[PDB]
Amino acid sequence: ADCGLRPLFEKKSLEDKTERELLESYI
Amino acid sequence: IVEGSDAEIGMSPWQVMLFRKSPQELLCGASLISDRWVLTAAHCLLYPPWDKNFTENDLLVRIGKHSRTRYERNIEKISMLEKIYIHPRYNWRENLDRDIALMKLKKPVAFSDYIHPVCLPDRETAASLLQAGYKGRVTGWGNLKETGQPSVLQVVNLPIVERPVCKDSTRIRITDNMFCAGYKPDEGKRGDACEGDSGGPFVMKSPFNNRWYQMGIVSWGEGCDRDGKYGFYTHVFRLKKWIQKVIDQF
Ligand SMILES: *[C@@H]1O[C@H](CO)[C@@H](O)[C@H](O)[C@H]1NC(C)=O
Ligand code: NA
Repeated sequence: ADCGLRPLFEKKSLEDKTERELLESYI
Repeated sequence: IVEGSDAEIGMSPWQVMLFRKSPQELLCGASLISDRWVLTAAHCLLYPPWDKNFTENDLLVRIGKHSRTRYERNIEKISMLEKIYIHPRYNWRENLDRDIALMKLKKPVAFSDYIHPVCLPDRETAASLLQAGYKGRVTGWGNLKETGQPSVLQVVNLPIVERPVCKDSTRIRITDNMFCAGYKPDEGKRGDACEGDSGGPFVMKSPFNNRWYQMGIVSWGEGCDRDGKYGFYTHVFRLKKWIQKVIDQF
């Protein structure tokens, strides 16, 4: 319903130390 | 996890731990997909060649943990299970095809800053992201190297390998309900899951909506972080139709 939105990251508007690596791979 | 590192506080809030009750030992990793449903791999519960056939009464589940040692009061929750649902066509006698399982908790878990469910992929999500080259994320408290257990939850970021590369790297019949991931010998990077990370989640962040989708379930592999060998994962989407029926029937 409100899944996959980490309360300490996505909700608080913060990136985890290595999530850019993932999004970067889509390019 | 092999060649992975320590997770951040509440980095994988859907991360679950499957325990045996007597004695209390780490079996597999798992994932929270709703208030009452957990999704691990079938081989964790049922593997007859190793006299493995677990009842609901045999197992325990721990959600919200960071340090496997340190018990944190109103952070981590320990739940027991009402019923277990292994795939009817789970092939243990040949290739670990349809290696999926569902666990209904005896009581729903309240969500927090540390307990939170993951998204299950859709038609479009799976077709667009389940493509070779893209990196996903494996997580678990399994062995740090092959035959060595970690304190804090481990995390590795692994790229999806081309289906023909997966096929030619093993002797086992790879089915559409499997996908593999890992770095190639000349990719200059390493990492894999190990004994204990089975049943665990392979996730991805949707560039479309910033939501974490669970693409796979840590299924099988030949060793841990072996050169020319890749990790095999249960193709969650290919079985979403089954996941739905068990959730909607119970
Ligand atoms: C597992 O055990 C239960 C009873 O404890 C039985 O109904 C089931 O058929 C068993 N399955 C296998 C493959 O051993
Ligand atoms: Na490898």
